[PDB]
This record gives sequence, C-alpha cells and structure tokens, in this order.
Amino acid sequence: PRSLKKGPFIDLHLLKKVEKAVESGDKKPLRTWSRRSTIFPNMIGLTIAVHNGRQHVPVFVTDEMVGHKLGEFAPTRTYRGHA
Amino acid sequence: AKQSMKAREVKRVALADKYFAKRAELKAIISDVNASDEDRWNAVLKLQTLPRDSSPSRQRNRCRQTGRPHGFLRKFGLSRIKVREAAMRGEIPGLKKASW
Amino acid sequence: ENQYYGTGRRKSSAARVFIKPGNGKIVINQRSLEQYFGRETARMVVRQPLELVDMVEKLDLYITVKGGGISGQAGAIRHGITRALMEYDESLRSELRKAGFVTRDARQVERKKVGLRKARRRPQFSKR
Amino acid sequence: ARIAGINIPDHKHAVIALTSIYGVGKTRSKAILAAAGIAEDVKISELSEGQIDTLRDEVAKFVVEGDLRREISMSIKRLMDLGCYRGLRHRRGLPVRGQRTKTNARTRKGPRKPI
Amino acid sequence: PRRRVIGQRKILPDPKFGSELLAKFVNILMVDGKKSTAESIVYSALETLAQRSGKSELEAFEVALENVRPTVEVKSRRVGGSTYQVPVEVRPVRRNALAMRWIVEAARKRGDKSMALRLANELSDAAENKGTAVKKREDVHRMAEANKAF
Amino acid sequence: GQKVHPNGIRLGIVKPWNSTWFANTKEFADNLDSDFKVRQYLTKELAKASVSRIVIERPAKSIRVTIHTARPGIVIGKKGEDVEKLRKVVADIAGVPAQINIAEVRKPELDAKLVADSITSQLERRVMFRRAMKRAVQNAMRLGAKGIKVEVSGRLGGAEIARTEWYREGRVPLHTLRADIDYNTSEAHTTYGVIGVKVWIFKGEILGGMA
Amino acid sequence: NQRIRIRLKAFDHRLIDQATAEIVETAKRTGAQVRGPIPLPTRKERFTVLISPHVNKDARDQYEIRTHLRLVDIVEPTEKTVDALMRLDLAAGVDVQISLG
RNA sequence: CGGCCGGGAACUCAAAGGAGACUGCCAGUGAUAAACUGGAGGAAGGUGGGGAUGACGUCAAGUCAUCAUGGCCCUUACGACCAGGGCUACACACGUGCUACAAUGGCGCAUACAAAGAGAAGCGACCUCGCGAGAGCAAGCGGACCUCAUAAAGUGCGUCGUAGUCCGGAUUGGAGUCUGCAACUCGACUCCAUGAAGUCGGAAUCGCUAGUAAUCGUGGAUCAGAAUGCCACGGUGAAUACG
Ligand SMILES: [Mg+2]
Ligand SMILES: [Mg+2]
Ligand SMILES: [Mg+2]
Ligand SMILES: [Mg+2]
Ligand SMILES: [Mg+2]
Ligand SMILES: [Mg+2]
Ligand SMILES: [Mg+2]
Ligand SMILES: [Mg+2]
Ligand SMILES: [Mg+2]
Ligand SMILES: [Mg+2]
Ligand SMILES: [Mg+2]
Ligand SMILES: [Mg+2]
Ligand SMILES: [Mg+2]
Ligand SMILES: [Mg+2]
Ligand SMILES: [Mg+2]
Ligand SMILES: [Mg+2]
Ligand SMILES: [Mg+2]
Ligand SMILES: [Mg+2]
Ligand SMILES: [Mg+2]
Ligand SMILES: [Mg+2]
Ligand SMILES: [Mg+2]
Ligand SMILES: [Mg+2]
Repeated sequence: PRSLKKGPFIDLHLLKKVEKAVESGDKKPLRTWSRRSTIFPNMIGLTIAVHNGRQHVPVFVTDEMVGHKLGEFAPTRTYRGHA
Repeated sequence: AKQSMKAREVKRVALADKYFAKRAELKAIISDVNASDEDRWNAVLKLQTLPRDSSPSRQRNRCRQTGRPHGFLRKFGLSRIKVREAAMRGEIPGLKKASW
Repeated sequence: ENQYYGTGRRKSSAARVFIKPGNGKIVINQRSLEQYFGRETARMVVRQPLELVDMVEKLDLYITVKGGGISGQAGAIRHGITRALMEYDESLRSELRKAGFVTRDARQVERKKVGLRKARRRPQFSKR
Repeated sequence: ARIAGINIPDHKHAVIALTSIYGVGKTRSKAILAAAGIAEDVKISELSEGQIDTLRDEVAKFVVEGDLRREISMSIKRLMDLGCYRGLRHRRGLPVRGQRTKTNARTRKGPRKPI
Repeated sequence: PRRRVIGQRKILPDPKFGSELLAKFVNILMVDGKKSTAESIVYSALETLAQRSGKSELEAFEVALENVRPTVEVKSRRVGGSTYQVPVEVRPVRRNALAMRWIVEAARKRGDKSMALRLANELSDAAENKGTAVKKREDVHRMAEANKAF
Repeated sequence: GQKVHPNGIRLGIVKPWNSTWFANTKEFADNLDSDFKVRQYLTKELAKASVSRIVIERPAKSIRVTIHTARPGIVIGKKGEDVEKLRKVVADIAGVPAQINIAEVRKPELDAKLVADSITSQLERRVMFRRAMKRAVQNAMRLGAKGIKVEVSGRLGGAEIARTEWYREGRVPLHTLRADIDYNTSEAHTTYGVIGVKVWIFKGEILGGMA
Repeated sequence: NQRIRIRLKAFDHRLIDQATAEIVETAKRTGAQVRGPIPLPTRKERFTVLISPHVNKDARDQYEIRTHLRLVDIVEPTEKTVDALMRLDLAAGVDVQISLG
C-alpha cells in the first residue's frame, strides 16, 4: 500500500468533481475513469460510475468503503464458468 | 519498430528533460519530513497535474538504429543483433569474441 | 637463521611457508594449527609432510594463507611445507615425490557453459 | 496446564507448549515468558500455581482463541458483505492475493475435481 | 567405455586409521559432499563398536566386511528374447564395494535414533549374522543357486 | 551449418579494428551512434567513388576519418573542394572538428568489399552472375591473391526458386586464424529482389601475429 | 615537489605499452626519475547476446572488452619534465589522466 | 598491537614478455613398422583441463514482428493521439523449475575460510531512530583505495527425541516500508496471527566419467520497482564403468 507519511492518493479531477457534488447536492452519478483514486469520507452516500474497461459501473459509496479503491469496486473481467 | 513509436520515445525524452526541475522539487517537498501537511498535499496535486510523459519512468530504451524495445544494452545503445553485426564488422572498439 | 621459504597453491588458495630449525611450533596467521583448522582431517593433512620425514618436532613453521576454503588452504600449506623442506634438504625430493606431495593439484573449477545448469549438467529432456 | 480454555502440553518446554494457544506464536511466547519472568527451558509441569496465574494474565492481555476466531470471521464477513474484489474472491473460493489461477491454486480449490 | 582403457582411481586413506577400506566406506556413506559429517559418523560408530566387541576398530570393520561380502551375484543375459540370470563370481574389489554399500543401505533403513548408532548396530548384526546386509547376501547366494542351471 | 564471421574471429589476431578510440560508459553509446552516422553518410556520398574502408578515430576533442578508396582523385575532387565539403558535413554530424585522410588501395581486385560491390553493380546492370563471379575470381587470382571464393545467392536470373552458387580458386583456409582472409559482403537490389554476394580473399598467413 | 601520477587506459595492450615506454623514456631523458609503470588489474567486461533473430535461446555469442591500465609516477618533476610530458603527443586510442598531489 | 609507520623489493599479487611437454629418454609388445603399455625425470605425460572454432549438404526447418526487400492490400483508415481495461481469467491437461516430507536435521549462542563482478539521474559508509523492511544527517568513491559486502555450508556448546513434531511452509486476517504521477484488477519486502498438502512418490523417464554429479552461498544484464528464470563466481566434494 501507499506509504503513510505521503498520504492517501486521490486524482485532482475526481476531487474537484466530488467537491462540486457535495457543495451542490448533485445526485447525478459521477462518471469517472480514475479507478486508482481512494474513497474519502466526503464521498459517503454518493453514486460513482467507475470505468471497468467497457462501461461505467455504478457504485453507491457508503461509509464501509472508505480507504478502498473504486477499482476494487468495479470488476474488469467477466467469467460465468467453464461448464 | 514503427516511426510512431520512435517519435513517441523522442517526445517522451524531450518532455522528461523539460520538466525535470519541477518534478524533482515537487518530489523533494513531498518526501520531506519537516514539511507542512497542506504544502505536501498541494505538491502531490501539482505533481499529479504535470504531464505524464514528463516522468522518466515512462521512457523505454530502444535500439538507436532500429527501435527494437528488447535485448537492449546500455553500454552500446544497441540491441543484440546490431551489436553482433557491428562487432563482427569491427566497428566497436576493443570488443572481440571472448573465450576463457 | 635461514628461514627457508615455500609457496603452495591449491584450488584458489595461496600459502607462504617459512621454515626455520627449532621447536615444533606452527603459527598460521598468528593462530595455532588447531585454532585455524578445527577439523582434524585438515590438521592431519597439514601434518603429513612433517610426519613423512623424521623432522616433525625440530622445525618451526610460520605460515600465511589466503584464498580458498578449509581443504584448499590445508592443501596449499602442505604444498608449501613440501617445497620449503625441499629447499631445506634437497635429499627428501624422492620420498616426498613418491608420497605425492610435490605435485601441484591443478584441478580447478570448470566454468559454467551456456545452455547447461552447471559445468556439465544439462536441462531435463522430454521426448513429448 | 489449562490456559485460555485449552490444556497446554505438560511435557514440552514453556515456549513451545505456550505456542499451543490459538493466537500465540513463538515470538509472543517469548514475550509472555519474559513478561512473567519465567525461563523458556522449564517444562510446563515444573511450575507453581502463581506462575500459571501470571501466564493466564499475560495471555488475557492478548486477543486469543475464540475472540480472535470471531474477529477474523467478522473481518472476512465484512469483506464479503462489502462486495469488494477480495470479498468476491472469498465468496468464490479462489486465491485472493493475486496468485495465478491458471494452475497452482489447489490449496484454495481443494483436491482436484476431474471433468 | 567401448574404446576401453578405463582405470580405477586412487583414494587416499582415512586420517585416523590410514585404511583404504575405511576411506571407501566413508565415501560411500558421504552425501552431498559433506565428508566431515560422514567421517565423524564413521568414527563414532567405530568407537562404539570397539566398546561393544573390544578387538580393534579396523579389525571389527574387517570382520563385518567378511560376514557381509558376497561371493557370487547374478547378471542378466538375454537368450530367448527373455533374460537368464547367470551367476558370476565377483572380483574382490567389487565384493568390498557391495558389502559396504549393503551395510550403508541397511544402516539407513534402520530404526535407531542417530546414524552413528544405526551403523554400530548394523555392524554388530553383520558380525553376528543377524542384519539386513547379511540377509541380502544370503538372498543373492540363494537366487544364484536357484539359477545355477543357466 | 552456420559459419563465424572471419573478420570477427580474427579481430586482434591478424585483423585491425575499424574504430580505434577509447571511451568510458558515459560516451560509448554516443560515439558508436556518431560513428554509425558518419560511416552511413560517407558511404551514401561516395557510393560511386569505390570507397573500400572507413577508419574512424577520435583523438581528444576531434574526429579523424581515414577513407581507403581506389579513386583518391575522384574522392578529393578539384584541388580539395570535395574533401573540404566532406570534412564540413562530417564535423557537423560529429559535433567536433573533423579531419579526413585519403588512403589509396592500388589493387581493387584484391579488396573483398570492392570485388563484392563490382559484382553487385554488374548484377544490377543485369550481367550474368556466373560470368561476373568467374571474371572476378580470374582477376584476383591473376593479380596474385593466394585464393578467392565468391558466393552469389538468391533469385538468380529472376527465377522463382532461389539458389546459391559459389566458386573457389586456390586455398581459402577459414579455420586457420593466422590466415589473412579479407571477407566482405554486398547486396544487389534488382527487379526480382535482393541478391547477396559474399567474397573471401586469402592473401597469405601472417606468421608474426602483429595484432 | 609533489609527485605526479599518470594513469593510462587503453583497449590494446601493445598501444598502451608503447605509450608507457615513450613516457618513461622521455621522463628519464629530461632529468627526472620515474617509479612506474605499475601494471594495474585489467578490466574484462563480458556481454552475452542471442545471435538468432527470432528463436533458439541456447545459441549465444560471448564478447569481452578488456581495458588495460598502466600507472606511471614522476617524482621530483623538473620544470621541463611537466611540459615535455604534456607535449609528448601520445598515440591515439590511449586515454591519459594526470593527477597531482 | 591495526602494515599502522618509518622502512624493504624478500614473498603472495597485479600484468607484459619468455621457458617448459615433443612418445623427448628407457624397457617390453608390435610386422625390421605406425602405434600401444609400463617406468624414470618433471608442476604438468601422452590432445595435461576447459573454451572459441561447426566441411559439402538435409529438413520448401524458424524468422516479412529486429532489419532490409519482390509482390498484394488500406489511405477521413488495416494510419495517428488519449484515458480505462486486457496480456495476470480458470472446470482441466501437459512441459520446465523451486521448497519440503526431516535427526547426515530444526532452533538458539559463539566463531572461521572465497572468487568474480557493479557503481555518478550511481554505490552509498560511520552515527541516531525503528523489533524489521527502512528512515534522517552524511564521509568516500569514475574506484587494486570508497560502497555494495556480514558469505553459506563448516566448527564448538545446548536443546528438541521420531510426533504430522520445535519438520514443512502453502493459504488467509491485521499492521506497515519502499519505488513510482499512481501498487484495486496487478509489485517487492517486513512484523504479528493461522499453520493446507506433504511421512520419499505407478507405468514410465532424465542428467552425469572428476574438481564431474550432489550440495552451499555470491554477483551481473535487463531494471524507477519487480527472478525460484538466464548468465557468471567460488566453498565442501563422491559412487561406478566387468563388458
Ligand atoms: Mg518500419
Ligand atoms: Mg520501465
Ligand atoms: Mg532452458
Ligand atoms: Mg504476481
Ligand atoms: Mg555458432
Ligand atoms: Mg609417467
Ligand atoms: Mg580446430
Ligand atoms: Mg515452412
Ligand atoms: Mg527447427
Ligand atoms: Mg510459421
Ligand atoms: Mg493505454
Ligand atoms: Mg504471457
Ligand atoms: Mg571495476
Ligand atoms: Mg518423521
Ligand atoms: Mg520450522
Ligand atoms: Mg510467521
Ligand atoms: Mg495428511
Ligand atoms: Mg564424456
Ligand atoms: Mg543457487
Ligand atoms: Mg544491478
Ligand atoms: Mg532490478
Ligand atoms: Mg559449483
């Protein structure tokens, strides 16, 4: 994981989007490609459509997801079984 | 390799040399122990905003004569095949077949 | 007095032996024979030339060794003692040669070769 | 003898016998024994009742046995309920730390199931 | 060697007792180039065997060799598409090699704790005809007689 | 089977290097690249001047190029104007002052590179390959080469199936390291593709080594 | 006066030997005494390259660059010796590094 | 009490140039022979060891994705730029390796002996902090000088006493370090906790003739980070070959 004395990583454009959405109450989902950004406590209760390579899968950010990655909440491979 | 790939490498080297100083200073202020938290946060954000190709970790060494990205040798700046061809032609000083 | 000298070599070990008439002292690298070689086989190997000619307790040895390991250094010391005795007497040539101590064991370590795991060990082959 | 609700082997040395507790390893065994002022070489059935109480207190200083088991199960349940990638891997019974699954996952998959 | 001219290799004697037989025994027991370990094992085994029988270390080792030594073995010779185990007398060097090898195998497949003690017990059972190596020699001779006809 | 490059196996024994400068790891790559560019440019600019060899030396802060050619007059030009131009462009490419020295090879029929280039030129002018290589071998053996082998490979005559033909005269001992074997190669680009030419010329066995 | 060291590096030992011979002959001609050339350990950089264009890992070539080093010390350097050495015009292909003190 | 410091060219060592080994000598065998066997001398003996070196050709072998190239095809697209994803999937089959199944061993304490390499957008000492990965200050070193860098196996003492164990380490949970714009898919390493299978492996099959096999560590290229692979280096060091 990221070194602590550096801190948690978040993309600037996603940070700006989240700031606008929390300051304006915009319930429309945040379409983003920044899978690598960490979920911050100020995103709690927000719908984010995170890219998975082919589409933007929505994740409802709640309190338990803080510290994890949107990429952790958007699977990239489709597998339903061999037989 | 493709001319597009070779141009990509040239452009990456150009940008990497252009943005060296800011890159280094931002990394220094981020790494510093005796630095403010707001200062470190702002430095992180600015480093994130610099163009990606300005990072030297993105450039891949290529044979200077063919652009092949594999089999590189930093001493000669060439891939294995061109190294061997020039060595056999005697154009690389001191390099000769080794037995021991 | 005369401090006769002999250079020994084995594998990657070189030894410098200085023999002078005296007591039975053997001081290898400022240490006693046992303290340098705890292994009794190595101690015996070093003692072999002095036991062959009846001069075990009448010569003092000052020995330096570098390189190699335990067995290589014992062999180098034996070789150096042999040469020093040879310079000291020159009649012991026949006996030491017959015992085989005069020959420099030249067996070195084969370099690793391309396509093989070791000097000769080849990767496992499968028909299918 | 009886520490943290289990019987500790009587004939083994204190450190290894103390390692029988779920949640106590070699390093924690050394730490407990040094915090109770007791030699590691001494066999467990060579000690007095007071020393066993000191060991009891030092083990109660750590989270062991059923408390640790339920903490671990709750952490895995939290992962699985959260729906993260790790939770999905736990749900599906596949290696969770990036190990290859094309072959070599038999510790998680169990004995081989022929088609 | 189809071309031939292969010859045996000179082996130095052991330090403590100066015997080529003991040196070969140490080499046969040695694994992974750890000659010091094998030499210490052999020396401890010989010391305890000297305590057990009190004749000599080298003499005790020789007596165990005497008991174990095979006199004839069986070599395959294909005759009718199939093979016939033909009995052939073993030359003394190979006799010693096989005796030492069987002793080491029997000592390894034992139940005692330490290797030195396993070797000592195997040597005693060989010198009193009650060991696995003794059994192996008896088996070889028994099969040779059974296949005398070939 | 595949055969080692003769010059490569004999470098430092009877053959000299074509690049005889010293550099540390910092400037090794750049010097190799600059020498490659200089050799490429000079080859392209003197392709019609029978240039046999280019020896690049980098003394101190300069570069000196020795050009072994069969037509030193046509390389020098009128009174040195062409040499001046070449020095200018070479210095431009190398980034350091340049100096060009011309060395004449009086026996072009004994130089492997020149023989291969002549065969390639004849092939691109559509001369019959067998006649070309036979004449090359006869010329060299007549001018005194102790031996010569020429090999021409690849779609000879515009045929569908490629083949390789070779001719040898005298002795060409490739496994003898002290043998002086001048080897070189060339490619002829004709309307049916690439035709490869290889020439070995054996000119005696240097006995003193002389590096 | 302080001794001056000259380290000669080269890829060819005949070239470096001849250059060192010239330096020592000059220095002994011009008055000073020289405590050198001390052959120093020669470096051998080895490179292993695949030779086939596409496949066959086991077919490889091994090359080496051998850098030879000589060390020459000029002790009691006459005023003339320094500039004579700096105008000796050593052969091309020999890197010469001159240190003082 | 340290080659450390005056000092010495003795010795190891560093390279450069040479000497030496050729069935040369003796005896036997042999066909009045080539050669073979044995012996002396010798550091080396019969090609002393190893490497590089691959004949004419076979396989329409491999490579148009290193490169070059004849032809054929696309040209608001089969060309070019960007972000995210994939090459890391997983019922299964096969090949090559690593680690084990233990006592010739595991663990703890003390202590000994290498070679060859790499280093300037680099190697990074000493000292302080951290259990540890590491962090802070920072000398030296384009290096027989400085750093990487304490070799491991070994030796001596103790314990474990044949257990699925003080064997084995997979797997998993928690907490961290570093590189990097960024470690979710998808890094390496550290600490704590858990402790799967595994008790020597069927038909069958592979490598190896001596400093070899086996075993123990070290270095390098590629490389911001990322080897159980590859390429090198040394330590201990066998069994057998009748045919
Ligand atoms: Mg192209
Ligand atoms: Mg990279
Ligand atoms: Mg392989
Ligand atoms: Mg992985
Ligand atoms: Mg080849
Ligand atoms: Mg002889
Ligand atoms: Mg040959
Ligand atoms: Mg084909
Ligand atoms: Mg093939
Ligand atoms: Mg194909
Ligand atoms: Mg992309
Ligand atoms: Mg792949
Ligand atoms: Mg170096
Ligand atoms: Mg067991
Ligand atoms: Mg364990
Ligand atoms: Mg653990
Ligand atoms: Mg089981
Ligand atoms: Mg062989
Ligand atoms: Mg290894
Ligand atoms: Mg490295
Ligand atoms: Mg790396
Ligand atoms: Mg080895």
